[PDB]
Amino acid sequence: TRSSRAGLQFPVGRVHRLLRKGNYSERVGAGAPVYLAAVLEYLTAEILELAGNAARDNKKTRIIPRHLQLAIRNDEELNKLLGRVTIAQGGVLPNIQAVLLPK
Amino acid sequence: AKTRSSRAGLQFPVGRVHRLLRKGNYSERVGAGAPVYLAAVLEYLTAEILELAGNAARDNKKTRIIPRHLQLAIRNDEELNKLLGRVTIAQGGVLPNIQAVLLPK
Amino acid sequence: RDNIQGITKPAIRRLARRGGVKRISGLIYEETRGVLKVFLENVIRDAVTYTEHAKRKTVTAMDVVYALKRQGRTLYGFGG
Amino acid sequence: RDNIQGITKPAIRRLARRGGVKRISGLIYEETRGVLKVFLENVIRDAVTYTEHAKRKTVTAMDVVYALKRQGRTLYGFGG
Amino acid sequence: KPHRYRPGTVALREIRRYQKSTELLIRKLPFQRLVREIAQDFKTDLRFQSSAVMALQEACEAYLVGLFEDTNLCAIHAKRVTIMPKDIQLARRIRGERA
Amino acid sequence: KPHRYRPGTVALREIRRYQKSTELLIRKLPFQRLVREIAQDFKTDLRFQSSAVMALQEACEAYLVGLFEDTNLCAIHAKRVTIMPKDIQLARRIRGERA
Amino acid sequence: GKKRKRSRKESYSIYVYKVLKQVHPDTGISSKAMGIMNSFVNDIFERIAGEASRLAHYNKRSTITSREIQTAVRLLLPGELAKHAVSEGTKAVTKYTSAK
Amino acid sequence: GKKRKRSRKESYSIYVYKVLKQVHPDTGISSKAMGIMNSFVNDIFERIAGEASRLAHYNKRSTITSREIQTAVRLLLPGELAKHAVSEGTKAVTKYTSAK
Ligand SMILES: [Ca+2]
Repeated sequence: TRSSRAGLQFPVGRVHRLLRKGNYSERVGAGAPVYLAAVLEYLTAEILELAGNAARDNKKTRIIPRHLQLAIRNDEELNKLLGRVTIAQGGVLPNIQAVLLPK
Repeated sequence: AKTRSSRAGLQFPVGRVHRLLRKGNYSERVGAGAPVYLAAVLEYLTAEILELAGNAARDNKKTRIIPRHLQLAIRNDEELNKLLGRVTIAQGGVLPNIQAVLLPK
Repeated sequence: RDNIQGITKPAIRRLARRGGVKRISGLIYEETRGVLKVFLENVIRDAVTYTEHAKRKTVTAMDVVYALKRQGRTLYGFGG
Repeated sequence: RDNIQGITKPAIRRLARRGGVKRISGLIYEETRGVLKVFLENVIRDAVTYTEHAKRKTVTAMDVVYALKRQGRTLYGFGG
Repeated sequence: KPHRYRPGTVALREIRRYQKSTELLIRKLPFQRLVREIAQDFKTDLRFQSSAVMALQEACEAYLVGLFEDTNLCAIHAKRVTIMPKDIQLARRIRGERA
Repeated sequence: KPHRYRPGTVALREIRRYQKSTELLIRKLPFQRLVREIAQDFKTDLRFQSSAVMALQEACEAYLVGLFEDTNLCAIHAKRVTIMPKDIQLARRIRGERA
Repeated sequence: GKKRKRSRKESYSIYVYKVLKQVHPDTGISSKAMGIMNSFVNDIFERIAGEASRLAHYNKRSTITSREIQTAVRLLLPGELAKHAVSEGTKAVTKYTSAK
Repeated sequence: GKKRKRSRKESYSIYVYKVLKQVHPDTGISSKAMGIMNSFVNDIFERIAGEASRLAHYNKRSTITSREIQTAVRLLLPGELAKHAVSEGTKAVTKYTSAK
């Protein structure tokens, strides 16, 4: 398989089929879908790693929306990548303005 | 031979628009009615800006539209201001607007 | 009467709690209702457009998702 | 050289005036230079990115128009 | 010995609680009827997948929570701890929601 | 006696003047040198179309003018007439430009 | 004169002019103002086309028809602007079909 | 009755599980959470492909290649995230080109 040859879990042919069919261009390079996939995988891998650690910290073997939300919003870069995205059933980071606390 | 523009009663180039659609990666296929519809919309909008931009010129005692005139026209119309809310018109300047609290008493 | 009043003062208080607010003017509860109605107006308008365009009488989740993306408020988890 | 000082105090005051500002803190001027610089870095980085992808050694106005559109700050009148 | 918490103390407990949770904070039915009520004004006899109304709520709640965060800063910025309608109005003005 | 306007009266004149006009208010050369200077961090020995620098300037000044509007509203909101760094910062925080 | 033709650069400006003389016959237009009108037409072309492209894509269709353009237009323009733009697009299609 | 209605609504979820199992063998993921991951992948698919489309279109090129994907990734991702995304993309195209 193409995904196997490239060292990747994400489907290289699916991505290549989605590029042609997605009205992006007339023609698609054979390097393209390998590269896009690999990136898509890498990003997926980065969030799961962190959300998994958020699940491990709550004594859960299963990642839930909150765990993804906590992974994304405590990491500066992911937070910025998904700044204009809402994560369903994600909630917010515990954060109370300093002047609102007692002395 | 007479143009698709003349059949549709338009100034904007229906043929050009149809090619741009075919050549712009929007879909595999394009209906005949599409470029006619679009061209007309672009002409309407254009006409609506030029009507208002002309008025701003005439009111400035000028014969030719400039960037300011467009800007004035656009921002003084609630709808156009919405449509072009995230658009910057170069050499446009801003609407005169001094906040009331900053004025003397 | 208005379904808008079904968004109660206590629900509003909870929302503003999640947004870290400690103290809340009485006036806010109407003000909020205003904003919320305008929010829904805008999102639902565009969703139903997608519905009317699909020749359906049933608004799918996807209809809302495309409407929320257009309005700059992308939404994850509902068939994105 | 060291050109950010070339964004003078008076030129900052002029922009602020067009923005309707009447009174201006002494601390505003360095603060504004920071913002202006941050703004330019971002716009230019994407411009330059476009230039490099086109294999050119000269930034075009399109590079900048395309960069500006990428920052949700569309510009009309430079071939946009 | 009747116990009493000072004004602000329970509010502070509520904040802490609600930030920790993820469950939707508007009652679902009054919300659903409001979505249906507003949907009529564009098209009559409209049906809604349950997931569609849930998306709309998840959406409505995130946006409003977010707006409260921005509003809260506007209040604090004016040396207050109480949010007011003008705080919401400045926020939406700066966000580019209203003129 | 030598004539003198009171503090605030010329500030308002300057407003009326610049809001009426459309010309760029930063001096073109110091700006161009700044554009070239920043551009070096990313790639050296870069040329610029002249229009690209003008585009960059048109865009900078429209950004900053606009930002000063929002800033002026934030100062007014805290019952002040003077803009301060915290006004700019809040404006930007609400716009989403800054965390 | 001098050799080599300068390479073609498409614009809408002759059509901006033509619309200008319907609406304000005794009114001209500056160089940079036309650059703006161009940048405008191209902006709205892109917006409308893109949305129609998506509409077609969501409902699993290969073909952008006048229908897609209308729906996109209803999504993109504000109230009164959309009505008129819908009228004129409809007029234009109706008129074009009957002149075959 | 067999009632044949395998509608076959595609998804990345099998590959998300496959990557999850690599980075954490002994944890899993709820259906909603998996929905968020699917939204995520699709979101970012579109952003890169759409940015890659523009590159090609700006440069009068009919073919999106891995060069257009890389530039897109540089534009779209923040500093560190981009660096690694570039690294893994580069590595992948290298390794693919060596095999068969
Ligand atoms: Ca990892």
